[PDB]
Amino acid sequence: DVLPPMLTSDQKPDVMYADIGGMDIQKQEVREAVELPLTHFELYKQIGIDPPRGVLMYGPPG
Amino acid sequence: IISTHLAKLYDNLLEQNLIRVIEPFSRVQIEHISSLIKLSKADVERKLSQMIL
Amino acid sequence: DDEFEEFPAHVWEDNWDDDNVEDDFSNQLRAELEKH
Amino acid sequence: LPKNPDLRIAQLRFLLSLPEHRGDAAVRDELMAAVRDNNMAPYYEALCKSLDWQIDVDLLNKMKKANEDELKRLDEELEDAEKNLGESEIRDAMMAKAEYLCRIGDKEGALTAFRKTYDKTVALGHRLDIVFYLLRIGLFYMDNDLITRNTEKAKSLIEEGGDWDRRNRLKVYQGLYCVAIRDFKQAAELFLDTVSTFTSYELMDYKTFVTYTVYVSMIALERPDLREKVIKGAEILEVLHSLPAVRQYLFSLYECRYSVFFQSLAVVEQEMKKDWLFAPHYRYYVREMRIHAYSQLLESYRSLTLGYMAEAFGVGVEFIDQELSRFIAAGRLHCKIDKVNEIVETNRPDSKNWQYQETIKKGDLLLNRVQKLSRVINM
Amino acid sequence: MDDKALLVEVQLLESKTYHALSNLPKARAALTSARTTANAIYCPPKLQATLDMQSGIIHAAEEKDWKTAYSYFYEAFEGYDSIDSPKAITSLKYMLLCKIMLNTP
Amino acid sequence: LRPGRIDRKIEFPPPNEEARLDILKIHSRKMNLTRGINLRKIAELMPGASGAEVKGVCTEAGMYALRERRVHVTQEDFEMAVAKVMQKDSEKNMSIKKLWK
Repeated sequence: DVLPPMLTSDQKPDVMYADIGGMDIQKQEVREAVELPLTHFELYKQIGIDPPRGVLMYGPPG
Repeated sequence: IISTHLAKLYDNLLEQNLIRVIEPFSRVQIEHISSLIKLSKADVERKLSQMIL
Repeated sequence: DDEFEEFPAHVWEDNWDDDNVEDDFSNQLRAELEKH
Repeated sequence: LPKNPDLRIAQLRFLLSLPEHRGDAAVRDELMAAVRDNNMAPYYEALCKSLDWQIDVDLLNKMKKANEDELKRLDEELEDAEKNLGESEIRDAMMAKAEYLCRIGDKEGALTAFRKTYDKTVALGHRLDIVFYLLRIGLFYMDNDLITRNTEKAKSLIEEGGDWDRRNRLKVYQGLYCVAIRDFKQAAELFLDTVSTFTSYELMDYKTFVTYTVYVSMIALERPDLREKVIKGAEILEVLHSLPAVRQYLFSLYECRYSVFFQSLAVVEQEMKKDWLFAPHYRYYVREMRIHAYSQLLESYRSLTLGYMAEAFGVGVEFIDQELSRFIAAGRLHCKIDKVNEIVETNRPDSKNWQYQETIKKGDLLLNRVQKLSRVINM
Repeated sequence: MDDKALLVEVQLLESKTYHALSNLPKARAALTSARTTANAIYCPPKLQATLDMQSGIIHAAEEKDWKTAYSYFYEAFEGYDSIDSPKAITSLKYMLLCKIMLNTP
Repeated sequence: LRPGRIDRKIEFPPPNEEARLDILKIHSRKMNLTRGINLRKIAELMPGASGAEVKGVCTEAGMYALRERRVHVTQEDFEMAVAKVMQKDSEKNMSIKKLWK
């Protein structure tokens, strides 16, 4: 037999895009970097690009 | 701008009204839906056709 | 296998409609509006 | 890219050829104006012979002399390059020779010169330029064989390492050829994939291109795709502001305003008959758009009173009866008329029933093929 | 050349014309260019409020993010109220329109 | 680093001129470039930029193209990509900067 075998990403989050206000630019950039490569990768093939895996956010303390 | 947005709002409100009104209904006389939503038979007929298409 | 010798011998995928009409839909509609 | 030649020349010639516009004073004046301006001596001779025109020697002689002199200087320069310069200029001289041959319209000379230049050349860009000139000559003279041949040629060259500007230009060329050969599905696909990137202003104006995209899209696209890609389309809706008669035609069908749809369909018919690339397609376009309209109306009904449907379509009862009979007979529509009490029932097939019929048909085809295979190989 | 304020003016005029022609993606591109050029120079109250109003119109039309549309419309309204400008009633109308289309009348 | 265990020590200098052009071509082949994109000009506009910067420049031009429902990258798009990638943050503390004459 091969038993199909965790630590993080099982306490399903709650906050939502309706909850976050403003920062449309930040949402756009984080989304294009994080989600679309996972939902519409055809858009990226068409341009012929490597999706930007890895982004960094600046900002004051909060 | 406001004209276009309000026309779309009218369309969506009419769609919601028709759906709720006709939910408790199998076969229905169109005059009845006209009576319930307070519009003209012709307009409700055209909107229903658009919904089905 | 054997050629049956005993028997002597556009690029548009057309499918009929090559009828004879009073134009397709111009004079017909003109007369239609005229009589309505 | 240059205009070798103005396909408006072909438009003018075909518009004159059409019997309704043979006696078009304007059309004739503009055609001869272009002919004199660009000095197409063989083409003018062909026009005269074909259309039975009274030749004007006083200017035809000067036109022949100018053509002869220009060709002589061209080929003299070509010989000078051959005897003095390398390929990098011999090729250019030959290119100029072929360009003048096409601009004067000597079909055989132009084809020979371009073939020789292609044989000589090695650079991909200029190979594609020559192939494009050949495609456009083929389009000019509606020589399906030549157009298709250079079409696979150009696909091969671009696949062998090409660039996106020439990809778009080839796409527009393929679209015009598809409109010629009545393959409106591919025509719509290509046109809508290269409407945001119209760069080929030599073939037609951008207004004309957007009109053609709208027409082919309406005849070849389903309602979902039409909404997504032609009514919600940035450019295809931007130009429709300048084009008022086509915006109405498209939006009539989409909004399900049908009387305006037939008005605009008559408009489009009389436009496309005069057109030169759609001329042997107007009967089919009109008929198929009529079928699209009727099917659209009946897609949301089960028993549509003939009088109401006539009122919606802005016609009578007799006209609707005649044309529905014709289309049901042809098998395009799904509707059966009842003339005693004038009512048009709709016998659309359910999902299961349609799937059954498709299974029967496709399985019949596969059964025929396998039956042939088995009967052949078993014995 | 000079007069980057006039650069922003011309860019917003082009965006308004684009949206009028109904090419929303290209109108948005023009707006983003105008805003990037405005975040390098001094924006008088009039130009800042005009940029905000055009941003509100574009977001209202295209993205369906009527909350941000209302935000920009209100910035435009406040700017026009401060300037005592004729076209503040239009901004307030758009504000109310956003509050309606959000289904929060 | 003794020349008994690591015999040779190759260096990878930040791509110089027209080496930046080579990298631009390599990472722009699978792309949609218009007739009138001057990868050379992009190279000059990018001084002293590592190959990572070249990749990022191509990628950001592509993402800019992705933004406006467009499948074409243009010269100005490459310029904006260069600006967005080669962000040279500089300390604004004029005093700390003038400490040294």
